[PDB]
Amino acid sequence: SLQGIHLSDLSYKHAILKESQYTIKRDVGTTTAVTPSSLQQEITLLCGEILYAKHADYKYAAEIGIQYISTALGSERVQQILRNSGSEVQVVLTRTYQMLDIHGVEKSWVEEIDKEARKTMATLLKESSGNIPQNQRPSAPDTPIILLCVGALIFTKLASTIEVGLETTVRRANRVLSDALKRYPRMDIPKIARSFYDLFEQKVYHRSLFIEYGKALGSSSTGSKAESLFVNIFMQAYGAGQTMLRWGVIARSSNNIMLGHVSVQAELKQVTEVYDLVREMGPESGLLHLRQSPKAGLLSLANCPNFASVVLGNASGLGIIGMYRGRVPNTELFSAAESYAKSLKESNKINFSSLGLTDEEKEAAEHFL
Amino acid sequence: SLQGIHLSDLSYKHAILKESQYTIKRDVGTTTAVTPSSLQQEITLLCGEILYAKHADYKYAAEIGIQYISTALGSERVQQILRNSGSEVQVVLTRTLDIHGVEKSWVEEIDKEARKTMATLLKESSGNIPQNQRPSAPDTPIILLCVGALIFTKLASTIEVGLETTVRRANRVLSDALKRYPRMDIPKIARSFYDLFEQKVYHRSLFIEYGKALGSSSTGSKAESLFVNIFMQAYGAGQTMLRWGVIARSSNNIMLGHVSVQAELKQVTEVYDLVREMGPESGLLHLRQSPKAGLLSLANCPNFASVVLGNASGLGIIGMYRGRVPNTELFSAAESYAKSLKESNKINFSSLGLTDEEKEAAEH
RNA sequence: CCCCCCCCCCCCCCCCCCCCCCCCCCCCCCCCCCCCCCCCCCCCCCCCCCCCCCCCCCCCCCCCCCCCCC
Repeated sequence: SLQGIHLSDLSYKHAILKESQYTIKRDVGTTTAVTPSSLQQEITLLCGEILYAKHADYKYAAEIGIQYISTALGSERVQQILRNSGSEVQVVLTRTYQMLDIHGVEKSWVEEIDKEARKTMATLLKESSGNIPQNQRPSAPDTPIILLCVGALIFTKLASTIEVGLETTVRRANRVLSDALKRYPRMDIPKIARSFYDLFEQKVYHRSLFIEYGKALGSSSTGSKAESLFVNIFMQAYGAGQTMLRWGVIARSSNNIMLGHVSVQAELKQVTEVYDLVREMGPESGLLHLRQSPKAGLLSLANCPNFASVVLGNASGLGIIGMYRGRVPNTELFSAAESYAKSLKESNKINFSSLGLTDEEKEAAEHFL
Repeated sequence: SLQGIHLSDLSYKHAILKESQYTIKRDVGTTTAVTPSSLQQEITLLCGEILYAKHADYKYAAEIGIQYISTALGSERVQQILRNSGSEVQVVLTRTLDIHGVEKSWVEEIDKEARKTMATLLKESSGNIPQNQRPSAPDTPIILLCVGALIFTKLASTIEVGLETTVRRANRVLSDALKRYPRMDIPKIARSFYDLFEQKVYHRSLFIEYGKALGSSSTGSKAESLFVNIFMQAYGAGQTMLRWGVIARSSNNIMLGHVSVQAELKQVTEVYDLVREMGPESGLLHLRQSPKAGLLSLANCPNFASVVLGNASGLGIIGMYRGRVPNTELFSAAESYAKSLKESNKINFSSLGLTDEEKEAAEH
């Protein structure tokens, strides 16, 4: 009889963030550098110069990477993207003086990077006995992609500390950019990665510009070996800040008996509401946290603390949890879910139900001692 | 009920790589040689010259092959293909042969050396060299490209691995071509092609378009029909894991029923469903060096991968596959079952659908 | 013929609200084997054979309807 006692709050919460017919015009006076498509070779060389020699300062390293994206996406198509990201920022087309005059980037810095690289080229060409192959020169076309791959690794760990990201970036860069490091052993991964964190934090609109480069690159027929790596780093970044929802499906897949607890059963409708909002938002739902979108956070499992406890317990038991700081509301439920998952982890079973074999093939399978 | 706990992440992952309304313009200043259709006979002769004599350097051998493709596809239709591959590279029409990027010195060397070999041999042959042995034979560019096709198949592995495979197979496959042009240096020609496919990435999809185009024609050459057949064995590029996955199902490996493997079912399904979502281009994704590729990775399902590999090992297919084995335990088990399966002979009188007078005689 | 009674409606009470709480935070490139396809045999046809053929107009009876009351 007691039906009708129900509020679909989370859907309404989202519905209100669509009703805004009015659009925000933030970053009113702001100006950022854009490079026309025509200067792609010049910016490619500059990218290579950053990797090629051990430089004094890697401040603008990230802005140079964005400048390659600019050439790749569009002379002026970039302004469109930035305007549409919500930022009313204006663009400034970088010129030549032969060198590059990038807006916001100190002329002194550009000259330093070039000077230092030429010095290193001269030292090495004397040793090599005038023999430096194409693949080791700052002129190699994949050098901007290599630069951006360090940015891609810091992009993945934008969800945590400026610090945490640098660890992960360095560790993975060693395995991932293995061969790039062989040709440019002078690339200072930590300083380059720091420039990218600083950039993504200050110029928030460059987060969605990076996403658009990724989206665009992901579409092309033929990609570079370096390009195909970039997108693959970018993909591992999809479940950004939603680690809890993905571990939630893992808890269901593990068939953790704690998901059947009466206190957890009570939170079912809230949990369902969150997963149904993901479907309501579609593909953009995943990269919401990555874009630093204010909309994000509606995908919080704060409303269901007992469920979160079980999900984390299950993750701990299976040995996935690692260094996740996520608070555990119900310590009791966590420990229980953990125990079951640990017992599950070790136990070996065979579903002859799933296989769908003849009971003459299922007969022979039993014979396996 | 506990059912709304589902994320179709892999589909969304792909869906995001379609939403890009903006297009990448890479290779901004780049220039590559194209040969107009009109010069097909001249480039045919040059191809034959590479095979006919033992040359000092086989650097541009691959670029010459691409130049024949250029004549075959279109005087200027080639620019369209390259532009549409994602590369904004510009083309340069080769004049009278003065091929763009190819040293005039090299062209002259190849010609000079071939004429020298023709003169030496014509003295021995007593002025008698049949058409089929001359660099002028029309199938010489196809022969050249077939060496390229073999290195195209092994673009998934080392520059090295590919050369082994290329040489081995070329001996059996290009058996008769080698009889007429015994001077063709398969390893140097194959090296030129690896270098080319690695440097000029847009030529990978140009090669694919030649293959696609050749595959369509009503009448092909004996050499042409070979080229496509090499190109076909290249379809399951980098997806060896998914194809061995169907083999594990066909073998009815009981390890696919393991609880830990059963847990990964939804991820595995998601990958095979993405193949269907992408359709025919799905296969050659890895071959094109497409950034899109890699979404077809079975990294998300390590226990399944372990079983698939175990099954392959047991059946004796695995060969020289370096693919990492996450669950050594599951692998060994799947391997044991597959080895027992391999030897065992059984008959499904259920499948055959015989009369129980034919099924009577079969027991005998 | 039908129809034939009775008949306004309303009329109390009553503000709403008042707690708590940012979210997030782990890990992770992918790839990697083998492999040209084909290959046998094979003209088809071959006979017989016009169908049709009988008989047979149908029709043929009887019958206005309506008719009360209100």
